Amino acid sequence: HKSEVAHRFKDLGEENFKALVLIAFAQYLQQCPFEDHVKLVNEVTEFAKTCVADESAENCDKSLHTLFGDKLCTVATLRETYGEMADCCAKQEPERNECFLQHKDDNPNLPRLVRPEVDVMCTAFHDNEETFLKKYLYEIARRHPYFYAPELLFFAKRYKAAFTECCQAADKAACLLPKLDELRDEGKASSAKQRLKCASLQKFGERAFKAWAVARLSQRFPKAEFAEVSKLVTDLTKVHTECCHGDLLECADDRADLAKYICENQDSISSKLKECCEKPLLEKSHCIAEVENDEMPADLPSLAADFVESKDVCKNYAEAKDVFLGMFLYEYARRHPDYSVVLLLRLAKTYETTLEKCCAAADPHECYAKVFDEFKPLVEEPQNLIKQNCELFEQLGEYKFQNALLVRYTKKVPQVSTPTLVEVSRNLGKVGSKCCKHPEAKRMPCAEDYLSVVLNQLCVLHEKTPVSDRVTKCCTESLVNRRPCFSALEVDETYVPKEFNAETFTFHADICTLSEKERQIKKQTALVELVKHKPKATKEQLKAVMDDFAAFVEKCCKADDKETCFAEEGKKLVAASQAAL
Ligand SMILES: CCCCCCCCCCCCCCCC(=O)O
Ligand SMILES: CCCCCCCCCCCCCCCC(=O)O
Ligand SMILES: CCCCCCCCCCCCCCCC(=O)O
Repeated sequence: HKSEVAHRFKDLGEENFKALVLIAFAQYLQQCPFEDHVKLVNEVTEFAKTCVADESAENCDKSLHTLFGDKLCTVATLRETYGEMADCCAKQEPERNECFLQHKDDNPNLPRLVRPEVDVMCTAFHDNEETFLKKYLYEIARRHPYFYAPELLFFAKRYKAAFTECCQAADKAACLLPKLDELRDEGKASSAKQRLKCASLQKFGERAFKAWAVARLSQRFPKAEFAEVSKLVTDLTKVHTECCHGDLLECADDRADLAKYICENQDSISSKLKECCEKPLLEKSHCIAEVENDEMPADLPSLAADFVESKDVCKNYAEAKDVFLGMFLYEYARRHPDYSVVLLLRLAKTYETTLEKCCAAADPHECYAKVFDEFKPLVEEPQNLIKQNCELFEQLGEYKFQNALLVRYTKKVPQVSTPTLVEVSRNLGKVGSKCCKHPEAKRMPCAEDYLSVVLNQLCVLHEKTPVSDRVTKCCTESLVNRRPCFSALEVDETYVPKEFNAETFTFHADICTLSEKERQIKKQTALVELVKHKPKATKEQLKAVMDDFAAFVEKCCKADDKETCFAEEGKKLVAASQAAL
C-alpha cells in the first residue's frame, strides 16, 4: 500500500476514477468554472498513472488527503474567490483537511438547473457525449456538495442510459421526460434521506439510531443471529457517524470495510446476498444497502417464552437493559418485515415502559401479560390508515385523491401557504400510487419510507418559515411519534376565514393550453383558496362547487369564443358559489 492513489486507481478503474475526482473537486471548489476542474482531473489522473507504473514515484507515497489538499491550495483564484478557505492551506495535515470540510458551503447561491429541450439535449449528447454528461455531473455536484460521491456517480450512469435509449427513438420526449422525472425524484429522495438520517444521529443520539438499525437489520437478515446483528449495528453506527462528518475518503473506507465483512460472512448473515457481493468495490456497499429481505426460518416460536412467561426476565433485563430490549426488538423485527421500523420501535418502547414499571412491583410476572395486549392497538393504527387511504385511492383517481387530501390538510392547518399545501398533497397522492399497488404485507414499510422524507421535508420548510405551533410540535418530537402526531391533527376551529379575493377565483382561457400537470396545479391551488375562504364548507357543498367549476371549464374550452366565456360565465360561477356557501 505504498501508493493510496495508485491502489484507488486500480480498484476503481480510470473512468470511475475520473468521475469521482471531478465530483470531489466540484463539491469543494463550487464556484470554479467547469474547465478548471477538467484540468485538475487530468492532472490528478496522469499523476495517478505515474504511481500505477511505479509506486516508488516522487509523490506517489503521499496521502490522498495530502494530495487533494495540495491541489486545492494550488488554485490561483482561491483566496480571491473563497477567502477563508484559502487560510486552511496555512494549516498542517490533518488539521488542513478538517478546515476544508468546515468551509464546505451547503446549498450556495446558484441558479436552478433548467431542463433544456429534448432535441437540444439529445443533439448535445450525440455530438459530445462525454463533455455533456461530465458538465452536468459537475453542475449537480457543485449544488449538492454533501451528496455521497459514489451515489452521485450511481445516478449519472443511470442518466447516461436514459439518453442512450430515448435519443434514437421516434418519440424521444415521451421516453426521456418520464425517465428524467424518475431520476430527479429519486435523486432528491436519496438526498433527503441522507440529511434526515444524519440529522437523527445528531438529534436523538446513537441509542435511538442503534434501535432503528437493529430493527431494519433484523428485518433484512432474519436468519442472522443477534450477536451478528449487534456487530452489524455497531459498525453501521460507526459508518454513518463518520459518513455524516463529511470526509469522502474516510466514509468510503468504512463502507467498503463493512461490505467487505458482510460478503465474507455471507452464510452467517443472509442468503440473498450473492449477487451484491459479486459486484465491484464501487457497487458493493450500495448493493447491500438496498438488498432484498431474506426469508425468515420456518420454525420460529413466539416471544412470549423469553419475554413474558419466562422467569429471570427482570434479572436478564436489569443485567443489560439496552441489550435485552435490543434482543426483543431483534426477535420482533425478524418476524415482522411487514411492519414499519418506527412501529417496531413503538412496540419496543412500550415493552420498555412496562418493564420499568412492573419490575419494581411486588410480582412482575403479572404486569408482563398486560404487555402484548398493548401492542395490538399500536399495530393496527398504521394498518387501518393504510387500508382506508388505499381504498380511497382506489375509488377516486390519483388526482382526485390528491384533492381529497388537499381539503383535509387545508382544514387541519389552514395557516400553511397555498403552494406548500398543494405540493405535499400531490406528493402524498403519489405515495398512494406507489405503495397501494403493494399487497398489505409490504405496504407499511413502503409508506414509512416515503412519508419519512415528505414529513421531514415538510418540517424543514416549517423550520425556515414557522406558521403553526401544532406542526412545530410534531416536527420537533421523537421520530417515532412524528407521523402519528401529524395524523392526530384535527380541523382548526381557531382559523378565521381569509377575506374574499375576486382575482383568486378569476380564470382566463390560458388554462386551456396549459399542460395536464399545471392545469391541475392551478385547479388545486384554487381549491385550497376555496377551502381557506370558507373552511366550514361540507364535502357535498364543496363537491357542488367543484362540479360547477369543472363544467365551467369545459363550456369555455369548447366554445368558439373563449376569453369572454371565462369572464362572463366566470362571474356567474363565482356569484352562485358565494351564495351556496
Ligand atoms: C489525489 C486525490 C484524489 C481523490 C480521489 C477520490 C477517490 C474516491 C474513492 C471512492 C471509493 C469508494 C468505493 C465505494 C465505497 C462504497 O461502498 O460507497
Ligand atoms: C444492539 C442493541 C441496540 C440498542 C437497543 C436499544 C433499544 C431501545 C428500545 C426503545 C426504543 C428506542 C426509541 C427511541 C428512544 C426511546 O423512545 O426510548
Ligand atoms: C410548512 C408547514 C407545512 C404544514 C403541512 C400541513 C399538512 C400536514 C399533512 C400531514 C400528513 C400526515 C401524513 C400521515 C397520514 C395521516 O395520518 O393522515
